[PDB]
Amino acid sequence: ASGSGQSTRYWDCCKPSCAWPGKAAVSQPVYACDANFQRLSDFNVQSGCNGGSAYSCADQTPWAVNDNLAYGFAATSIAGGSESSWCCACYALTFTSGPVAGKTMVVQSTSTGGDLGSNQFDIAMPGGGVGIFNGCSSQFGGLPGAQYGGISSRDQCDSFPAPLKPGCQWRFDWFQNADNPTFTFQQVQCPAEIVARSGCKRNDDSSFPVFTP
Ligand SMILES: OC[C@H]1O[C@@H](O[C@H]2[C@H](O)[C@@H](O)[C@H](O[C@H]3[C@H](O)[C@@H](O)[C@H](O[C@H]4[C@H](O)[C@@H](O)[C@H](O)O[C@@H]4CO)O[C@@H]3CO)O[C@@H]2CO)[C@H](O)[C@@H](O)[C@@H]1O
Ligand SMILES: OC[C@H]1O[C@@H](O[C@H]2[C@H](O)[C@@H](O)[C@H](O[C@H]3[C@H](O)[C@@H](O)[C@@H](O)O[C@@H]3CO)O[C@@H]2CO)[C@H](O)[C@@H](O)[C@@H]1O
Repeated sequence: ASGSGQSTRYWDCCKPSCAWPGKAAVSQPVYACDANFQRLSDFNVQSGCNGGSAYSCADQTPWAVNDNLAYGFAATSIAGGSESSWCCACYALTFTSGPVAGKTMVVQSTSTGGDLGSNQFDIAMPGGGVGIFNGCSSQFGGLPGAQYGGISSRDQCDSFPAPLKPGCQWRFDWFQNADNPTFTFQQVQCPAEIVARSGCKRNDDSSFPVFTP
């Protein structure tokens, strides 16, 4: 996959869609975590957004590799695609608007929910906004922020559970509080560091270009 896309920001604490078995041909699904941010060994645990006990892991958060490059995670709806084709795939995003224009972020798709056909990437960052499901309410009694768009200032990250705080701060620290920047994207082999966090590598990962910074 490649093309143009539209971004948003989110963190709903839910079990990500690609954390289920059978969604794609992968080494293993994305890890889910308990409410205390500990990895679950069972990949079939019901989502904490659906009455269950499996939540998004805190290490599936974005970080700066250097001033021009970040790694992270996204929910994706890729035109022409399906969970079979995107789950656990990585994409090099080159931002084309906002304060981050010209910077690169490599994201692994771990979930979905955007409009079909849209090439929408919902970029994961704690404090980006819980949206329609506040799973964060059931996990730990909720995060600060507007339901959509989340927190407004970096000092609000001081209220976050510790494992989520670095990813909260990244939004203000590398991402320059960019508001829904546009991008172009290219599907790439996943950086080892990203697979280390999610646990999930596609069987077809090597068929894509190596990412070059
Ligand atoms: O089939 C296995 C199992 O499935 C259970 O249902 C799952 C779905 O399989 C799964 O796709 C769904 O995933 C959610 C995810 O948890 C949410 O975080 C995500 O939310 C997205 C939102 O859609 C978008 O606006 C943006 O994309 O990011 C956000 C956060 O605001 O949406 C996806 C897709 O809906 O979760 C379900 C569980 O709740 C069944 O319940 C189970 O019986 C089956 O065995
Ligand atoms: O559904 C995807 C995602 O949405 C996230 O919220 C979005 C809102 O949908 C979006 O309307 C808002 O955009 C506003 C922008 O931030 C403002 O600055 C203003 O100028 O215009 C826009 C009004 O349309 O952006 C937010 C953040 O990306 C949720 O946070 C998330 O949970 C959900 O998954």
